Amino acid sequence: AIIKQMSRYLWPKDSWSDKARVLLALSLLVGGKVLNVHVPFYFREIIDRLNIDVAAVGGTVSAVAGAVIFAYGASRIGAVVSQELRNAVFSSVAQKAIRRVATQTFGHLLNLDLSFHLSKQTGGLTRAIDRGTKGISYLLTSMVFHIVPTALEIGMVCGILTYQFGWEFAAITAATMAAYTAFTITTTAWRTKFRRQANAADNAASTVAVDSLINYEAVKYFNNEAYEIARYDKALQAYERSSIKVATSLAFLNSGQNIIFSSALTLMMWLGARGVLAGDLSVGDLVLINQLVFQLSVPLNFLGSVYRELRQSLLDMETLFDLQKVNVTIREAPNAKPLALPKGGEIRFENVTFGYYPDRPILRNLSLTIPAGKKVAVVGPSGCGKSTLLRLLFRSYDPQQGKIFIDDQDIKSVTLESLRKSIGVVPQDTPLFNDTVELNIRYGNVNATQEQVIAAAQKAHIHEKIISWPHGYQTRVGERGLMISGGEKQRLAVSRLILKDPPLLFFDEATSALDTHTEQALMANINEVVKEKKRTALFVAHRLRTIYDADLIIVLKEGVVVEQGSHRELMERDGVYAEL
Amino acid sequence: AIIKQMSRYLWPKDSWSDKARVLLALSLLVGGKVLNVHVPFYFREIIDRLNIDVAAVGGTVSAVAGAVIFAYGASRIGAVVSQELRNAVFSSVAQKAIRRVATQTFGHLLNLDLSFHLSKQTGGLTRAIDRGTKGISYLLTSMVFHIVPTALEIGMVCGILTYQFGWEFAAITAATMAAYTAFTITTTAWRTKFRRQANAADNAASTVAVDSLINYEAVKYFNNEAYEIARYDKALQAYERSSIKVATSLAFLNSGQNIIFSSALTLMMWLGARGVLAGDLSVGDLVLINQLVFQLSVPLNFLGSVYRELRQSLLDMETLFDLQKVNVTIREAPNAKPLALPKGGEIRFENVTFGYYPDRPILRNLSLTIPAGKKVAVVGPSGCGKSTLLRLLFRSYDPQQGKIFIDDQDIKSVTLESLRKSIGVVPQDTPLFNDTVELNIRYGNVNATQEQVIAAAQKAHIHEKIISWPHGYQTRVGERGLMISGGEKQRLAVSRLILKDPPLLFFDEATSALDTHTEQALMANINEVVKEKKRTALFVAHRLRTIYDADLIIVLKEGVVVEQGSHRELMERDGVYAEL
Repeated sequence: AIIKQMSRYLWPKDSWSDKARVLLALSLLVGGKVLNVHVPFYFREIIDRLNIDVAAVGGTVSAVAGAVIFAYGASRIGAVVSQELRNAVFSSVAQKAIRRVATQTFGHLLNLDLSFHLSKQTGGLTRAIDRGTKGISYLLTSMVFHIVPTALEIGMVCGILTYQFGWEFAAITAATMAAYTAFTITTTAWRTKFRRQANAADNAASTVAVDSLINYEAVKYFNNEAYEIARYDKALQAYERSSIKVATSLAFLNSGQNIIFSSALTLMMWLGARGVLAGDLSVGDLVLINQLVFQLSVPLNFLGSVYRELRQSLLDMETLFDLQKVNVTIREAPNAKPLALPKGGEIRFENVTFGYYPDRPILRNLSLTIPAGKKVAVVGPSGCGKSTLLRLLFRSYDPQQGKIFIDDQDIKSVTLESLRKSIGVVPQDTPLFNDTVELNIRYGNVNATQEQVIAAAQKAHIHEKIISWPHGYQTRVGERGLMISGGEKQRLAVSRLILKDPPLLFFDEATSALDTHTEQALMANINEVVKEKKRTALFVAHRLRTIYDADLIIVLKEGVVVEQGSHRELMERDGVYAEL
Repeated sequence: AIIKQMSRYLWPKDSWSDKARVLLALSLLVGGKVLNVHVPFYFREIIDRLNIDVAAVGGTVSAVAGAVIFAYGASRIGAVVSQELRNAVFSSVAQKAIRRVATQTFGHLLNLDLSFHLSKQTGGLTRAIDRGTKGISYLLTSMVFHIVPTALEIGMVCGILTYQFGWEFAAITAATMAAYTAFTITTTAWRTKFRRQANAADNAASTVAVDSLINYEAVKYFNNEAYEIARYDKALQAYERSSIKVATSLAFLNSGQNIIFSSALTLMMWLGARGVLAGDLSVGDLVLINQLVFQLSVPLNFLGSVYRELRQSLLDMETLFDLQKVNVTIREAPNAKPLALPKGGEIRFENVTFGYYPDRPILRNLSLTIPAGKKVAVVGPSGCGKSTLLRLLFRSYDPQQGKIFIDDQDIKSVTLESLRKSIGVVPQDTPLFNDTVELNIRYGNVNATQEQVIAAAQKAHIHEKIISWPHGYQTRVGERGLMISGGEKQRLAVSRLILKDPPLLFFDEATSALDTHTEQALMANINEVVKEKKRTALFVAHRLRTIYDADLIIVLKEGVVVEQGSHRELMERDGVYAEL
């Protein structure tokens, strides 16, 4: 369709060295097929040069026919070396084009907003990348390795047999190619029934075996071992009756292909023999005809798998380039200015309503104000949407109506990357990369040096903990690494937040693990990293007891701002710490 | 080794029709190779019959060379049809021999005692069966499909070229075959490094992709999308530098193979050309030499996979026939008599000590007596070994010292199948086959009819429950079926016990699900199936409250029989129902 020219006319043609390698691959393709059709010409030159009066004019080899013997051998060697060099060169080209496609699509996927990554089963995007790149691999691979060389050689053989022997040799060669391809495609589409039935019956017999070996006690308690042997034997009989059809249909495929092609070679033998006894041809031309058509029979092993797998690969290519056409719903404003970093960072909310699936809102005409340079908390019941303040103010979601101000300009008018540089985040469930502790601390600022990571782990009080690990700060940590508690994960996220050093800071349920003393220590250490450096910290916790010492408290009751105050005057609401 | 003659000389030679099919396969093998070497003989007969004075003695085709043209075509067709018919016939033979091997080994595995099935990771025996049968399949398949036809054709080609042209053509053909096989084996063993490295680098790049798409929020919070694109690009570059080595080494393999074989064909061309100008040969004999050696080049695609995979298949065959040499530790006594079924069934224990891993015993010099025709329970703390009374009295384990009597003869002297027919079992965790409810009830006596299953489900009061299921008593039940509570599983086991109808009955923790009313109903229904039919029932429960109404109670305190009695006089021990 249009997908083939979407791939082939953009990625294999981008620079000079890649275009030079594509031209090298095409020149090796045509040179290989030229040498391949020169092999039978030199073999008939051997035959017709040695078909002389031996006792009269035949002197010696390397004066009668040595040049064409060496040319037959060299053309044979060069015709396969050019195929293999063409395959190596175009595998290089296809792998580079696939790398550029996958890199661009992955960069686009990371550039899409959060709602796409929540509306997709994770790990399925990687499956789409992998199947799409294998689809591009298979379509370029079986178009340059198999289909184009075969069609070029069919064209050259029909042209040669037309030019030297007549149109009917090309007619029989083209009809042979058509009938061989039609037979192979049709009966290979027929054989997949038998292959899938044999796989299903094999799995059925193996499941009878494992279902009778799981239940071994129940087999022995009721004396049904002979019955289960009979069940296994019946399942294996039904397996072998399908493997019979697999091997029988493979026999039919192979013998039908060679019956077609041997009928071709015998008919062309008869027509060449008619030509030789008419004086037109010679006995070398018989072997020219036979070897040209037979050399067409050699590379046609691809034709079994091709017709299903280019369809599958075009589907996978369609999914990959459909991923590349997803647009982002959050638009950076044109001529957006990075601004208000040197200003005293205040965050102002005006009449914003937000909701996932906007028929039900989560925030209901909310308006708050974070004063500049101060530490402010917002609290509420577990489920009131205070976790949906990050995503609206980090601008991974957009407010449906309303405006957000950071030092008196809109966050929909600042450059998005500057806004995300200004905000610092300690999330709820801190995710750990399957990599070292050193990378999971250096992720706050990847250009920072080693002793900066040392000082940042020192500031969060985890240096003794990572020296206490066996490999030191090189420890394999994460899902497939050394498993740790959630408190150390939170403190790792804190150390990342020192390494970013942003102006504005969020701590959205930063203290939400199990043990209360751990979150008291966490609140303590984030309190010394908040103070004395003008970090306009914002806090979210469902436990107002843990954020009791804040400079300013705002409450959120069902999407509205209700009251503001201090510890004791706002401790009066429910959810008290009396049951703790 | 000895494994090859252990397989090939027993299972392919068992009956007349199988031996007739093996002889048919061997005759098709030799006939196919005879026709294959007659193809170039007829082609040189075409060449030498048309190499006449055309204007003088050449009359017409089908009087000069028509017979050998048709014989060339027919020999070509027959030489591939005989290969395909040989492959179909021997695939039939190999599948039947594999079915007999797997059936015998599965019957042996069910005939092994319980300790083997506990000392084996379940589902690994099925893996041993499957890998061993695929090993037998691959060794017979690549010995009759590939290796024996190739070695036979090499022998026939070297014999023909010796008989007609001289010993040096056979020397060059054998050296060609040796060098081609050595090169293909060596460089295919070399290429697996590159294939495995490319697979590892592909998996590394895909895991970088999924590890950066799992953590998408953390990527966006710290502005490291360009860093993760760079990480993905580095991983894909390290993948393509290994796929370069895969395709380059494949190019080296294919071009080296054809350089070897084209050097052979050119050298034999030179020697035949030397022969033609000496008067010995003719110009058809050139094509005889060329086509014989080239037809040796055709079927050698097997040689890549063969050397590793026969080693793997011999290992799998070794595991399968090692499974078949496991002996049973419980020996049926010679001249054992089935006896004491018509006697009033009493079970007598005398001074038996048992222990799993016999350095620690579980039963400590125990001796009890079950009176004939009565309902007797044994109880103790959870872990005292009352669950190890079944396995000692069903004789799935043997007592280390002591003797067991069923109506005054040893259970080590009765025929084992008669003993297991006499005992009836309701186990602790009743296992359900992944099949119908009707099979899971008919498993008590597989020869019983439908309305017997109806009456047995009626006797256990589950008929309303199975009619209440959607498919009726044909319901798919088990692990992959309609999941049910453990009480219905226990009541299913009860219905199996009606369908067996044994003389002696066990109910080892038959009532051990969650809900107490369910086990009270279970105890009630098994009490009506115990009474009024002289079933010498034995009971095990950790809850003595649920077996409080027994005719006789024996207690077990740490492997000894301590006291016997009734409900209130033995209710005095701990674990009372006061906390229930």
